[PDB]
Amino acid sequence: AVQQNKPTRSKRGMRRSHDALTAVTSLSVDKTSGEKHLRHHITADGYYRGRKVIAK
Amino acid sequence: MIGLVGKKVGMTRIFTEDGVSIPVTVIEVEANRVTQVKDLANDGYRAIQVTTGAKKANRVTKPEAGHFAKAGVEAGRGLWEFRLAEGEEFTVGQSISVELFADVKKVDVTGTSKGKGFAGTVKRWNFRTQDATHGNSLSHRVPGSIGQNQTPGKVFKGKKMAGQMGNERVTVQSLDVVRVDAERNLLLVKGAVPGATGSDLIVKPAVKA
Amino acid sequence: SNIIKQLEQEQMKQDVPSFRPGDTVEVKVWVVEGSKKRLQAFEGVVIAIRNRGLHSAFTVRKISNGEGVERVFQTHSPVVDSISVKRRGAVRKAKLYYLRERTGKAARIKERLN
Amino acid sequence: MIQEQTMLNVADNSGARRVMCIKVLGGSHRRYAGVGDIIKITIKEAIPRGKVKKGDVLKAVVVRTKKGVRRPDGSVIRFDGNACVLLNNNSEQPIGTRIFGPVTRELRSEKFMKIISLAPEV
Amino acid sequence: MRHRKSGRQLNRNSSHRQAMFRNMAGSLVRHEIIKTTLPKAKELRRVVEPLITLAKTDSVANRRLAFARTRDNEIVAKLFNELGPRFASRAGGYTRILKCGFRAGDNAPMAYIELVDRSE
Amino acid sequence: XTXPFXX
RNA sequence: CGAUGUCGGCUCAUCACAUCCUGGGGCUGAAGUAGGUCCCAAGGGUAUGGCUGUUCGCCAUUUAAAGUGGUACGCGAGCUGGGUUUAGAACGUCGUGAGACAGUUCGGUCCCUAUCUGCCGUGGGCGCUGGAGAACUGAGGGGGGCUGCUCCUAGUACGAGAGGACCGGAGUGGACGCAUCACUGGUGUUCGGGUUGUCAUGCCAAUGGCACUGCCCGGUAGCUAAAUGCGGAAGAGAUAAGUGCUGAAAGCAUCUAAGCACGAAACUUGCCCCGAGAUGAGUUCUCCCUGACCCUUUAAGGGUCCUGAAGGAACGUUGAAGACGACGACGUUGAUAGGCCGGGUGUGUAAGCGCAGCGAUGCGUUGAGCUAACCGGUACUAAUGAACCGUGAGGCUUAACCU
RNA sequence: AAUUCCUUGUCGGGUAAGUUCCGACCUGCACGAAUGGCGUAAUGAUGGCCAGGCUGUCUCCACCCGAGACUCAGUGAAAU
RNA sequence: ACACAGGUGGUCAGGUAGAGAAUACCAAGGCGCUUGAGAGAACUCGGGUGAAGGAACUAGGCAAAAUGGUGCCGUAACUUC
RNA sequence: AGGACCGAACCGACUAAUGUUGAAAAAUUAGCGGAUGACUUGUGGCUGGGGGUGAAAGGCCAAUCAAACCGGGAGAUAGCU
Ligand SMILES: [Mg+2]
Ligand SMILES: [Mg+2]
Ligand SMILES: [Mg+2]
Ligand SMILES: [Mg+2]
Ligand SMILES: [Mg+2]
Ligand SMILES: [Mg+2]
Ligand SMILES: [Mg+2]
Ligand SMILES: [Mg+2]
Ligand SMILES: [Mg+2]
Ligand SMILES: [Mg+2]
Ligand SMILES: [Mg+2]
Ligand SMILES: [Mg+2]
Ligand SMILES: [Mg+2]
Ligand SMILES: [Mg+2]
Ligand SMILES: [Mg+2]
Ligand SMILES: [Mg+2]
Ligand SMILES: [Mg+2]
Ligand SMILES: [Mg+2]
Ligand SMILES: [Mg+2]
Ligand SMILES: [Mg+2]
Ligand SMILES: [Mg+2]
Ligand SMILES: [Mg+2]
Ligand SMILES: [Mg+2]
Ligand SMILES: [Mg+2]
Ligand SMILES: [Mg+2]
Ligand SMILES: [Mg+2]
Ligand SMILES: [Mg+2]
Ligand SMILES: [Mg+2]
Ligand SMILES: [Mg+2]
Ligand SMILES: [Mg+2]
Ligand SMILES: [Mg+2]
Ligand SMILES: [Mg+2]
Ligand SMILES: [Mg+2]
Ligand SMILES: [Mg+2]
Ligand SMILES: [Mg+2]
Ligand SMILES: [Mg+2]
Ligand SMILES: [Mg+2]
Ligand SMILES: [Mg+2]
Ligand SMILES: [Mg+2]
Ligand SMILES: [Mg+2]
Ligand SMILES: [Mg+2]
Ligand SMILES: [Mg+2]
Ligand SMILES: [Mg+2]
Ligand SMILES: [Mg+2]
Ligand SMILES: [Mg+2]
Ligand SMILES: [Mg+2]
Ligand SMILES: [Mg+2]
Ligand SMILES: [Mg+2]
Ligand SMILES: [Mg+2]
Ligand SMILES: [Mg+2]
Ligand SMILES: [Mg+2]
Ligand SMILES: [Mg+2]
Repeated sequence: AVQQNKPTRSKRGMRRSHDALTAVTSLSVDKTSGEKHLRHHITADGYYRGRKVIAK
Repeated sequence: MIGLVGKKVGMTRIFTEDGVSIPVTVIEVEANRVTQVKDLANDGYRAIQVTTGAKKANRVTKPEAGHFAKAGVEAGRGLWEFRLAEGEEFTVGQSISVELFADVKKVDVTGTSKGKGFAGTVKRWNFRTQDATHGNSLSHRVPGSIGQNQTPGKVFKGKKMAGQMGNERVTVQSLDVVRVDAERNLLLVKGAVPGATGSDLIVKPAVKA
Repeated sequence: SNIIKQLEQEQMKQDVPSFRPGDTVEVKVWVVEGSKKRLQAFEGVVIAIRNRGLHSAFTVRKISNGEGVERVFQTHSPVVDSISVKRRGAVRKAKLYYLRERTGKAARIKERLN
Repeated sequence: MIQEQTMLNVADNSGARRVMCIKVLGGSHRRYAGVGDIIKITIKEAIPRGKVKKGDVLKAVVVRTKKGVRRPDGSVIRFDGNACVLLNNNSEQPIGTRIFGPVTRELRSEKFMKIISLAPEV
Repeated sequence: MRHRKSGRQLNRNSSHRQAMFRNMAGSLVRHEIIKTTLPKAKELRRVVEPLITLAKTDSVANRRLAFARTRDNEIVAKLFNELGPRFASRAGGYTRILKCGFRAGDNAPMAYIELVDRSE
Repeated sequence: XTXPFXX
């Protein structure tokens, strides 16, 4: 099954009406190191909720 | 008359003196509490609205809490209405126990049927299956043809097709009330009722004779 | 479920004697013979026990006039007046479904005795 | 749970030995006979000087099945094989005169009282 | 269709799962902390904790069993000798997960899973 | 050329 | 004719009614039972097999009935490919022959990832005039609508007798539909056990890997039908054919012209589901927001500063919710998930040790050991205050109250 | 009848029922003797027919283990 | 045409089990096949199990299921023996 | 002894499903026939286009064949589109 007419550029546009990404708004900052990090995730230097977890 | 809101506990059985096993659904019916009356003057129809159970205060909202507060009953897991019937009369804050049913004899029991997800034609509509064998190519559970030819030249609305099945409102009519025990918040009705254990049920006295 | 336990065990028998698959039991069952209620005996080998509280049940197999008759009792039905152990059987297996494929002589199971 | 093509043993001195069910009477599209229902059979095997010969086509009540019978309390009576008792077409009612093997009380059925009155067990 | 079913299938067949988690409970135990996808990490807790639990009672049976699962004596040595008596008095939750972002090469949700004291 | 398309 | 593929089958259907069954009715050469014929009626229902490619037909056996038609002789981007069916081959028949048959026979490639319409599901957006959370009313829409048999009445009415009812009531079935997992069962590659071959963990003992889960015996939770519960209705309204009352036109007669009584599974209701995007955007209850400044073509104007509630949503733990979204639960003032404790359940007496035996193996400790998704508990682990979105009292007109 | 139009010929057998099968008849539309006639043990991925076992072929479908389908990331077509 | 599930002659032949160069498991040796991560819908593909029934399927038992070894005993018509 | 039997290699290609913008311009999987013979295979040679070769299908002669491919006559001719 293939199209009988070439869809319109407008239609392409409408089909993509919903693929905008959503930026996060959910970063937080570790109280004890001040690195940004997703909520509920650890930081790059391995801090989580202030205590230094991990250590690598 | 009015009906109560309960919870589906599970099924078991009551063995009877003369060796019958009655299969029963065990429905919890905590006191229903009237959260609002409605009348002609104010609403254009008479009915009680009721709550039951309890709700984590943190998860009660400002609006909800307002509305509850007014009737002076504590929050409950939800609200449900029952159409009053010329004669029936209640007052805000009134408490209704399962003993409402200490007779009736049969009840209609509404719940939300277990959710099967995206059902295909066979399961959802009892569509009878094509050959497993004898040449059939990729077409065993598939739904067959869905129309005629140019005439319609379309598919008719209401066509039995595959889609969500389950997880919708279902009433089951005229089940024998088996037991009513308010001290224990029990309603035993004979037979299985809609919805998985745990979910809400609406028991109204059966409408059919 | 805590309620349902309450409902179920207040309906359970507190005297079901002991028996295990292999044992030969005689179940005495109430029945209406025409115009008469009356106890009636069913005796055979316990080939299976379904252990579930009020819903507990057992399948008793017996060879009546030439072929098998299995009947699954519901241990707590009033219909079941009494259960009795005529002979303690020695097997190892919870479900004795294989005795079906055995006739007369192969069917026999060692006595437990102990 | 007998249906078309199902083979059954005979439970009487009718002379029939193996009958095949060619019809489940009692309802349009009705698919199974059991408990104590009335099927229509042909005869695939009969003894040499019986009251029915092979090839004969009449009816028969079913009196024993592997699927068995439930009871008001939940329990089940199962049988190792499927058995019926021949009846004659324009009368139902049993051709044989003796009955073999156990039968179940479901046969209380007025017209099958004979069958219970004969017949060893239950 | 899943209703009330436990157990993640990790796009694997039964044996393979079993293999892998055997190979991974051992890892976690040895190193006391490892990094893995968040899904696996969460399953791992189901395999690895009851080994610990088992180990809180030293007997021959229990070691052999802990060898049946795991099949590595170094590891069944550590449970029992170190780990069991470490968690002697704590009722489960021997393990802990720390979500830690996203795998470059495929964007898989990663996490650390660790014994609750490490020190190592 | 051999009956149905295209046997 | 720069391609509109086909008989039958399978699957799925949808209309017509010249109606097969069920319902109502007139006549009958209708005693009853059972028929015949016509009128009304399309709500629902309306067979499996033997043979043949068949449709059909015949035959067997059911059934209340096995309706007749339309829909590209409905339905091949849905399947099938037996019929038809190119190329191989053969018989008969024709032809000197190549060959041919609208004769027969054996064999013989069925592609297409769905843009649009349509359809089934499920979301995102905005709107409904300040914003919000709920519970609703119910315009509209959809579903459903079948029927056997037995018993009573009554062996009565009727009938010479055989036989055998109407009206009404009571049961219990067939087929169909929905729900459910309590029971009976299926499955249960996540539970337990037995066992073959081989490799390994040094060996023994004990285990593990691989061989379809190696092959098997069982089986929890869940899912599920064959399992067990419930349904079709009664009632009401207006009618069809039809039966009539009163009654003229037409001194009589006349169901009709005025007026009045009845009358069916059809219709409108009553039952179940959806349902205010019902833009004609409805009702009710509750909740939240009470700063100023500048500019322009000065108007429902544009901007800035401060503000940022109700609520939404986010993140995490998740669910008998689920393709994804969505919906529901829970986030320490906590049982949401995992673990952990106890119980249950399943399997069916582990290991080790001891005793017996030459040994295989038995017995004791022992209904042992192990035991998933189960029940009852338990903060051990993970569910961090926060962020974002949404604002800051809400147009004009008239009316009614009101100062 | 690989041959028979009429034709599912007729009769018999098998089946509850058999336009096929087998045995028969002869009215051979339109068999026939190396364009070989009729038989024929064995052989056959050869055509037709019956039966035992066997079974999810089917009544009528359920559950389960896996690869796709679905979701996230990377790459990235097609016919029209 | 491709780092293509195709095609391509000869030589070598370990252990256990086995008749075997079949087959299963191994040794030496060589590999996990150049997108992965999750989900656990329909439907498709490829497998396992299935109550009662048992060819009722269908043009047709198509496809499945079933049979399956060794040694003894023992095997009908018919036959060119 | 045997164009002998069963069965791997090897040769083949009866059934089905898959695939059908394939992993593949004919295959994959499960089943299947031959398998000391008119067997099967490597290397090289010979036969050439109205010609070859053919246990005969109009088969095969470089993804083709009721007359190969290449270049030429050549802008064959086309009352057709
Ligand atoms: Mg669900
Ligand atoms: Mg079918
Ligand atoms: Mg195909
Ligand atoms: Mg297929
Ligand atoms: Mg769970
Ligand atoms: Mg994947
Ligand atoms: Mg065109
Ligand atoms: Mg076209
Ligand atoms: Mg009409
Ligand atoms: Mg006429
Ligand atoms: Mg057509
Ligand atoms: Mg096609
Ligand atoms: Mg043909
Ligand atoms: Mg498609
Ligand atoms: Mg189960
Ligand atoms: Mg050993
Ligand atoms: Mg291995
Ligand atoms: Mg394996
Ligand atoms: Mg008059
Ligand atoms: Mg509603
Ligand atoms: Mg436990
Ligand atoms: Mg719990
Ligand atoms: Mg302001
Ligand atoms: Mg003949
Ligand atoms: Mg037949
Ligand atoms: Mg000739
Ligand atoms: Mg001559
Ligand atoms: Mg010849
Ligand atoms: Mg040959
Ligand atoms: Mg799957
Ligand atoms: Mg992608
Ligand atoms: Mg590669
Ligand atoms: Mg290659
Ligand atoms: Mg090999
Ligand atoms: Mg890899
Ligand atoms: Mg199987
Ligand atoms: Mg079965
Ligand atoms: Mg069986
Ligand atoms: Mg059989
Ligand atoms: Mg048929
Ligand atoms: Mg047939
Ligand atoms: Mg086959
Ligand atoms: Mg097979
Ligand atoms: Mg040979
Ligand atoms: Mg092959
Ligand atoms: Mg061979
Ligand atoms: Mg050569
Ligand atoms: Mg070629
Ligand atoms: Mg030429
Ligand atoms: Mg040329
Ligand atoms: Mg020239
Ligand atoms: Mg030219």
